[PDB]
Formats: sequence, C-alpha cells, structure tokens
Amino acid sequence: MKPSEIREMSIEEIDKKIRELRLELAKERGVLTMENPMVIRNLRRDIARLLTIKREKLRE
Amino acid sequence: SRGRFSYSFQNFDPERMARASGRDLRISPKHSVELLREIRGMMLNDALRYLDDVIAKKRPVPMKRFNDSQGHKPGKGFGPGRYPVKVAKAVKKILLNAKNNAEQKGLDVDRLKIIHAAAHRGPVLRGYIPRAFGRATPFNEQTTHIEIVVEEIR
Amino acid sequence: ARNKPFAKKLRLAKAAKQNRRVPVWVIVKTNRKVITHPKRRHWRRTKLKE
Amino acid sequence: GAGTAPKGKRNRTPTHIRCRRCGRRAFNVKKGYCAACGFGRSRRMRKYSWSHKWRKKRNLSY
Amino acid sequence: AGKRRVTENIGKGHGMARVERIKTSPRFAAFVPFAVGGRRTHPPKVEKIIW
Amino acid sequence: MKLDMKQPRKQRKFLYNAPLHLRGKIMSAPLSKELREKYGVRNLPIRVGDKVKVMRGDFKGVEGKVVEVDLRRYRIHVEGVTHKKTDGTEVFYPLHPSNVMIVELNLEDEKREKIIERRA
Amino acid sequence: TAQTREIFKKLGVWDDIERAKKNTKIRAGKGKMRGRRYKKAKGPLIVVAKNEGIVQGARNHPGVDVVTVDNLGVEYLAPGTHPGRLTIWTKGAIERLREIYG
RNA sequence: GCCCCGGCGAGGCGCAGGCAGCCGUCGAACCGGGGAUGCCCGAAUGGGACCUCCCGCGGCUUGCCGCACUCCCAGUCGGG
RNA sequence: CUAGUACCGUGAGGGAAAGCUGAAAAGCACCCCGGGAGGGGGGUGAAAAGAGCCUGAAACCAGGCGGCGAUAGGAGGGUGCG
Ligand SMILES: [Zn+2]
Repeated sequence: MKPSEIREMSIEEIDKKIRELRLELAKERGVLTMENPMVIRNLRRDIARLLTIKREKLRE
Repeated sequence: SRGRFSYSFQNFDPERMARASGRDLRISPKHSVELLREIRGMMLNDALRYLDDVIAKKRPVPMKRFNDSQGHKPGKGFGPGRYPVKVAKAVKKILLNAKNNAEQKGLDVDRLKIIHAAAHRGPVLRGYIPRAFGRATPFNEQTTHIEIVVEEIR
Repeated sequence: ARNKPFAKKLRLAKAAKQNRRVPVWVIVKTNRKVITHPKRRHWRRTKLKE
Repeated sequence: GAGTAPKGKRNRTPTHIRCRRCGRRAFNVKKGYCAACGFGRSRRMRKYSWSHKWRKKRNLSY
Repeated sequence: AGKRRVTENIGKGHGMARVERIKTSPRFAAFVPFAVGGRRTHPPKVEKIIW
Repeated sequence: MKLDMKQPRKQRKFLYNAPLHLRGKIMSAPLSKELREKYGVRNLPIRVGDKVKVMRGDFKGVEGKVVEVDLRRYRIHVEGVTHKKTDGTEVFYPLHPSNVMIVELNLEDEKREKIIERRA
Repeated sequence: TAQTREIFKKLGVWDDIERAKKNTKIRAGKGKMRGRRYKKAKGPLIVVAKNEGIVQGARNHPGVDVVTVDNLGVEYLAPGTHPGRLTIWTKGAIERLREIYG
C-alpha cells in the first residue's frame, strides 16, 4: 500500500478503498477492548496517504 | 540474601554462632531497650517462657531508664514496672527465626544462649495533627531495629 | 437533575482522566527514575478552579 | 463573629469564572469583564509596567 | 539577581527576628544578603577597571 | 563534520545530542594491514555482517561477526563476547568500535563500494 | 617541520624542546572544566626579519615561538616575569635592531 | 504524523535502560528545501454569550460561497 | 530535574523542593523460616558500590570495652603529684 500503487488508480477506487479501510479500523478498535498491535497505526497512515494523493489529483 | 544492614557485634564465628534481625518495626525503641536488657545473657527457651509470661501479664518488666509517672508493682525488688506486649511478640518472632537458623546451621537448641541483644532507632515516619488556633504539630511514628546473636555452650 | 454547562462538564471530564498514577512499564523502562507526576489530586484535599 | 462562622456563607454564586480569552478564573460574572486580561472591557490586553505576571509567564527579567 | 522576591517584615513582638519574609506557605526569608537565596553583599562588577 | 570549538561543554553536548546521520561516522573502526594494502583505506564505519577482532579488554584476541549496532548507546554486539548470568543465560558484553579491528568486510551494497572509491 | 627538527638537532636546542614536551602536565583545580587544561611549558624563541615559511615549519614544535623584530614584546622575552629565554636570532633581525634599537 | 526534490548510506519506532510487534535496498530513520491537512475560543467579523458553547438569512448545487464596524474608489455591479 | 511547575489567595497577585550504582545489569539462580515488609544461608563483581545505590563528616541513639561509682558542695577548669 504505497504511492507507487495508489497513483496508478482512479478516484472512485480510492474513495471505495478509504471507505473499506475506515470500516476495518472501527471493527479493529472495537475488538481491541476485549496480536499485531500495529494494524490501527498502519490503517491510519494508509488513509492519510490515500487522501493526500486524491487531493493532489483533484487539485491538478 | 538481599540484606542491607550490618550488626553492632564484633568477632562473629560462623561455626558456633547464629544471627537474626528485625528491621523497620512499628514499635517503641524505649520499651525494646528495657525488655532486651532482661533477656541478655539467658537461654533461648527460658527467654521464650519469660516472654510468654510477659504477654499473659504475669511477670512485669522493670523500668530503670524510662520511668516517668510509672507506678510500682507487687514483689521484692520492684519500683517501676510495665507489660510491653507488642514488643514481646515481635521479639518472640525474631527469637524463633534465630532458633531456626541455628538448627539449620547444625547447632543444638538445648544449649543455645543469647550473647547479644540490642535495639536501634530506625527512620521516622512524619505526620501532623491539627491543633487549636490554626496550628499543626508533628504526629510521628518512631521505628525500631533489633539484632540478636546466639551461641552454643560447650 | 443537577444542572451543568457543557464546556464545564468537558473540563471536569479531563480533570478526572488526568488523575491516575504512572503505569508500571514506564517504571520498568526508566529503571525506577519516573515514579510520580505532579497532577495527582484527591477530591477532598486540593480543589479545582471549577 | 467576623471569623470562622462567616466563612460558611461561601456557597453562593462565584465572583469569578473562567475566561475564554485568558484561560484563567478571573472573569467577573456580574460586571462582564476579566480582571487579568480585560476581556469584555477592551479589545487590547491588560498590561501594566508595575506588574510581574506577564513577565513571569514569559520567563523575563523585571 | 537576588532581588526578585516580594517580602514583608513582621516586626517587634513575635518571638522572632525582624527579617523580611515571604508571605506564602513556607514563609522563608528573602532578599537580604545573609539569607539563603538572597542578594550578595558586594558582588563582582563589570564597571570595575582592570586595564 | 565541522568541529572547531575548544570548549568541552560544547564538544560533549554535540556528542550526546548528535543527529543519527553522523553517529555511524562517529562509530568507525580501522582495517587490518592486509585490507589496508589491498583497498587503500585506513578506516570505515562499521556494519553488522562484518568480521571483527578485539584488541583491548578482557576479550582480547577474540574474533567474531557483528550481530547488532546501537547508535544511541554508541555500542556493538559481537558473537562470542558474552558473560553468563546468575541463572545461566548468556548475554552479550557491549563494546566500543574504537577498541576493535575489521578483518573481513561485508560488501553487498554499492554505497560502501562508493565510500571506498571516494576515500581512496 | 622535519627539516626544522634536523636544524635544531644540529644547533643544540632539541634538548630544550624535549624538556618543554616532558614538563607539560594536567593542572590541579577547576580550570579543567573551563578548558584551560594542559599547562604547557616554554621552549625557544626564533626572532626573524621576514616570514617566508619558517612560521609554518616551526609552529608545531612544543614550546617554540616565532616572531618578527617589528612586533616584539616583553612576554616573548620574559614569560612569567622571569627573563633569560633561549633565543635564536638572524642576521637581518640584528641589523634591524641596529636600526631601531628597541 | 502525509507528499515531492536533494544529501548520507543501514538501520529505525521522542524525554524513556519494557512487552508485543511493524517500517526500511522500490534507499528509510536523520539533515537542507518546497507542498498538503490544520477542531473551538481569541482583533474575532452573519447574530448572541452566567461558563471555549449556541441561534440564523440569502444563492447554488445534502454539501459549498456570501452576509460585522469605521472609511477610500465607485454605484445600486464590484474593487481596496 | 515532567519550573514560572506543584501549592496559596474571591481577585489584583504570591511562589518551592528535588543532580551522581557499576567497565558491563553481570539488578542476586537455589535452599530454610516467616501471614507478609522481610530475615538467614548461598552466589555476581577488582570492589556491595544492592537501586532506601560515589565518598559518607558532626550533632544524636544503642551495645561492648576501660576508669570511677549510694557520708556527700561548686561556672565543671588550673598547678603539683599518686
Ligand atoms: Zn482574561
């Protein structure tokens, strides 16, 4: 999940991926109350990447 | 293991002697002094009997250094006397510890004899009690250390 | 029942979250150099500024 | 008299509350101004030369 | 340096000496040259001529 | 790096708070005469997969590979430089690279080849 | 520096240079915190008419000072208030002394 | 903490000596430079503040732009 | 040094204390006692320096050792002897 791949795609796919990632994050934070404690961090930063690059595109 | 204190006793022979200590105890050092002055130089079992009796309030302990406002007791040789129960109990615990240590070193309990018994003042725990006219004065606990050395009579 | 302004409620919630002791792994990781912080507070000794 | 007993009548509404601009509990609730920053009385900050408060807050020499 | 504290002296009639003291919880003496944390009586000065 | 200050407070401040891209340089070690003659270089910054010989201390004369490098503490770990614990587990003794010599390099990245090309 | 070394060996001041090296110590006191460690001893003084390389050549010998005649002071000639320093003169320097006398 | 251009060249995840795990040879961490995001109050400015929170009017298409006071140029559009 | 911090005052304002194990955590395996803080054996280390950690003074407390000690009068010392 890197800009190399992200910048190869279109905008609709990016928004869809953001959506599914946010749902994943909510579910993982739900279970965290009750392995691999870095899933949340990596999800957050993937979301940030996607938004940054989508904005680069929609600005140019 | 993990002890952080030494003893006031010199010339300790690990072959004929055993040691025991009690550290940071919430008891009176004055009463500790008075009590140990009596068991100094005695046999361990006689001393345990003495302490049992003190606890049951049948034998009083004489007061020769700390005796302000202290009443006399019945019996020959008694001015001021008292019954220190907490101190008796703690000293009994330490004495049983020492008996164990000798038994495991390989001495014989029937001939064990107390040759050193000394109380020391430990660190003070500060406190405060409110008084009248807007004051606050100290209300502190004074702690005690106790050391004991037993020898085997041959 | 008991009436509060909302911003005040939020400030109180923060003051409550603040009041707990240093965790154990911090003490382990610092080798017993961090044991306390300056925002411990008991509701009956030191008052907030409301 | 004048001492311990009148201290019991400090359950009324407070004279000062928290200020939105300054941050601290110096906003006079009945007059509508702050006694530390001047909010509600002036656009500009309260700042006197005889005061040490702002110098302390900035770790400055007197 | 040494002249940052605000003080108030108590005066005659407190079983105490007439020294200037802080007016909050600890109430330690301040600002005088025989007080701990006070000003120094005759410090070094840069006006002094060395040439 | 530029270090022209004769005040020890400033020297030691720099050393204690130096940024990471200079600690590798600060953690350099010398080469053996053979490698020196061959490549034309006197010293290099140290790396993990290097073969190493100890020249100062209790483990004087021991050879081993490097297995760990800590830039914060300015130390390295060497295989075979160990002491036992009260229970019996072995644990590494941490060494300074100024006390050790390199006898076989790990040459798989091109940037070390470039460092040698540069300072030779 | 090596040529200066050889010349000083042939003249007979290398032993004073060695004394300067040997009699250099780490101080006593708190000057070590403020730099100022390594109290260094004094060696010979070379007085010259013009600098054409001797400054560089002789600088790094411990205790050795190089100075021209036009820029002489009493701290080169009497360090510590104690006079009688070992000095190497040149012919041009002595002629310039004949001219200025001071 | 997100992106890009350069430097350095293998480790990195603040003060902070831990556990479990992730990032990095597609060149990271770090350093110089340039961008993005940037909640509420606050000159605080669409209107109100005894609690850093509330209540709106137009236009477009649920999301966006405009809407304070004292003035200049204009003029019922606007630009400062 | 988690300092204009903790804390004091309705407010204007006032304002502390607190540095150091060791070359390396090698930060004490295992045993007996104790309800437990812990004590005693054993170990690591060149040195316990044991985290209540560099050195570790005085006042003060306890014990041991030496001298005196229940018919006796001076600010606690000075001279001469035993
Ligand atoms: Zn204000």
